[PDB]
Amino acid sequence: RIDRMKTEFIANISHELRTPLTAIKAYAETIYNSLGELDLSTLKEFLEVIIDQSNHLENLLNELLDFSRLERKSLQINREKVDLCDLVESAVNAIKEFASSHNVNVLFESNVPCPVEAYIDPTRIRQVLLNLLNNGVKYSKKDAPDKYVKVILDEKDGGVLIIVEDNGIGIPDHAKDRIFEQFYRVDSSLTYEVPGTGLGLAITKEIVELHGGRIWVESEVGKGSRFFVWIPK
Amino acid sequence: IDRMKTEFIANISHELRTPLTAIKAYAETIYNSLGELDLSTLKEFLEVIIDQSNHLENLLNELLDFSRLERKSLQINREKVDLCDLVESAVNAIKEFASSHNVNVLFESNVPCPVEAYIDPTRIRQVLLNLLNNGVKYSKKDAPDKYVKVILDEKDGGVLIIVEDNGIGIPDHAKDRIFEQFYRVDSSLTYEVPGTGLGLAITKEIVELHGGRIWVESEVGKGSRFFVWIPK
Amino acid sequence: SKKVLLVDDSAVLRKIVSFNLKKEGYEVIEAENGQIALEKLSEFTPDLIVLDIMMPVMDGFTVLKKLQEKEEWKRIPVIVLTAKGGEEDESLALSLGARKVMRKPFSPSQFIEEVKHLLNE
Amino acid sequence: SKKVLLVDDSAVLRKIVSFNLKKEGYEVIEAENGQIALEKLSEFTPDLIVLDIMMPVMDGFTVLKKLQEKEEWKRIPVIVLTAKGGEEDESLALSLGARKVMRKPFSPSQFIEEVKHLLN
Ligand SMILES: Nc1ncnc2c1ncn2[C@@H]1O[C@H](COP(=O)(O)OP(=O)(O)O)[C@@H](O)[C@H]1O
Ligand SMILES: Nc1ncnc2c1ncn2[C@@H]1O[C@H](COP(=O)(O)OP(=O)(O)O)[C@@H](O)[C@H]1O
Ligand SMILES: [Mg+2]
Ligand SMILES: [Mg+2]
Repeated sequence: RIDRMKTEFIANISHELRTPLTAIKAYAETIYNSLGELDLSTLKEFLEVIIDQSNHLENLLNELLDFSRLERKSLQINREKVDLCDLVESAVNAIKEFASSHNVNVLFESNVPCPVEAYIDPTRIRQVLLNLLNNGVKYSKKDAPDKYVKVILDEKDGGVLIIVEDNGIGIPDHAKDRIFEQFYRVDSSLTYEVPGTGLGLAITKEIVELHGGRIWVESEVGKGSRFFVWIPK
Repeated sequence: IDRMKTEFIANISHELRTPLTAIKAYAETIYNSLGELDLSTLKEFLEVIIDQSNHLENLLNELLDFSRLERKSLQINREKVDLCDLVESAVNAIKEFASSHNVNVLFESNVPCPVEAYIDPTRIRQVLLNLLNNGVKYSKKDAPDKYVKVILDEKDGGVLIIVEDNGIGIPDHAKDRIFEQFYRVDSSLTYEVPGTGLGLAITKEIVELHGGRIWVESEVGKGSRFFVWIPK
Repeated sequence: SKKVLLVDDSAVLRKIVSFNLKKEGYEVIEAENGQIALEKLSEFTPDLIVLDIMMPVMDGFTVLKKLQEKEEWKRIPVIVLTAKGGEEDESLALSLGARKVMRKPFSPSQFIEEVKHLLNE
Repeated sequence: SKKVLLVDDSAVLRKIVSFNLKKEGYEVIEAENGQIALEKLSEFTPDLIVLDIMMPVMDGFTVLKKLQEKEEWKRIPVIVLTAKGGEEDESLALSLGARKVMRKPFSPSQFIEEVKHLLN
């Protein structure tokens, strides 16, 4: 977690948050300086940008918050019986937008027939699915003839087996375990204009290990990654 | 230390959420109230959005300046500058933040103006605003008189800026500790005051790049004097 | 006709909550802190209190606690609208008497939906 | 009537920059990356390039450089409108061609003032 990586992380937050502030600032100064020159439906659009770029920020500030709680162990999960099949679906919808913008299609199949029951915190696994799904879009390839993220659902070992498979850049073998460390990001050449905190997977390892579960990854570079989440029944 | 790192991460989120709540609230209200908003109210609710983004941008420029100084990218660019205009300019820009907490901001010069010096005016303006901002942020909760006086002088063939306040003051257990990255004093009267703990760690480091030093003096619950010294 | 006792140290927050509440018809009354908030209850009694947690002088958990002690104040429902997002902070406020807890950043339409839901019954 | 090439990898940024530019009557043509901006330059020579630095495929420093290697691209002004706040980033872009570097977040009114200055 060293002092060097803290410094790179402070920059990364700065960079993550800059982007929507630019939108926010520039959309909002324009509306103010152009009330004469916006038609109604372009007034409403420019505010829809402001509202939507503030959600991105908000999301981003909850990543900082969740992580801080997990550090000090304020976060305790509250388990309840949940249908995982439509939980998954709902999370996939929530990324539909982000996906299309990178021309990433987002799929879902279940090797077990639905609906799959489990004693989980729905809030927290929804968070766990979105981080994996987001990462799936964020770390897509550049060339877009068939880019995807697929969420596969099975039942293994008196438990549930969620898989998130993408087909992007993949991860170098000298890093396949250091992606769950806090602040860790791969410093490749097809990895620097993709912003992130390096906290999203730390959180997700932690939530899955507050549930008594585990996460692992198998990544074949230039081909893609599969991220295995396991929680019991 | 990994201890003060975690609190820092929480403080950034804590300090960036306030302008964001505003942005989100004003932006949804305007979007849901076009028919129920008159013009001077529309322009005002926009002006809030613009204003709270500028608070946000500041707080991101704090994180960025800090990281810059941490990796030693921040080389300063020195020019001949009137420090009397700089300080007027600087307090002018803190008048709104001041009046929101009802702090007055005075400025005297013990020598006559203008006071020339070889400094980066971007970066000393940044030092003045951080010291002024802390003057405003750490003023006493309720009082008839609350203030932040900047004072100019010429000491030791250099310039001596003092930023004096009558706010909450600092315990002696934290007269050495206030300048270190991430450090804040955590009392009942700093609970709900936002900040990263970086502002003075930057100001110390900008000042030290000029070949100068900053020290502090504080009487717990009566006020503080911050001394910046830069050469000629 | 429905008085609502808005209580938050941020003047910005006040403006925009007061705006959404006045859209529905409600009659806002504003307080910079918890002390003041409690101090204005002599004046009148509200149908709703929109309560911050972190304020100076007096805290928001402290306002809630006193709300349960005096018998005229127990029956009036409190919504808490705070930047305190911990689950631990919600449970304290609920156990201190708050009827709902809404986080910040908030949606002005949900907050309103919920402000109605308390008043309508 | 004036013709501006807009080269950022953000739909959002492009759209609001295009909007302020078209407030002044200028005519916008857009590009997702550096590589595409160069492919578009063969269709038309522009009066102005608004150029981002960080984009996938082909970087914005690289475009700036390649505008020095070809003939009718040398004397067409660039304004760099980037998130890269570094003082060392600004120097590089100036010495790699850029006539002006403006930082993000930006003021739409200042940006437009500076666009005008470099067209007039
Ligand atoms: N699906 C994926 N495919 C390839 N690389 C990935 C994937 N998910 C995560 N990574 C790598 O793991 C690193 C850390 O991921 P995460 O902790 O979510 O932080 P962030 O996405 O904010 O960088 C990323 O920088 C990226 O290099
Ligand atoms: N003028 C002042 N009066 C009293 N205390 C102060 C003053 N200025 C700074 N401090 C103390 O020094 C700490 C660090 O200051 P700074 O680095 O600017 O960070 P912050 O963003 O927390 O203000 C503050 O948290 C506060 O406790
Ligand atoms: Mg508050
Ligand atoms: Mg970009």
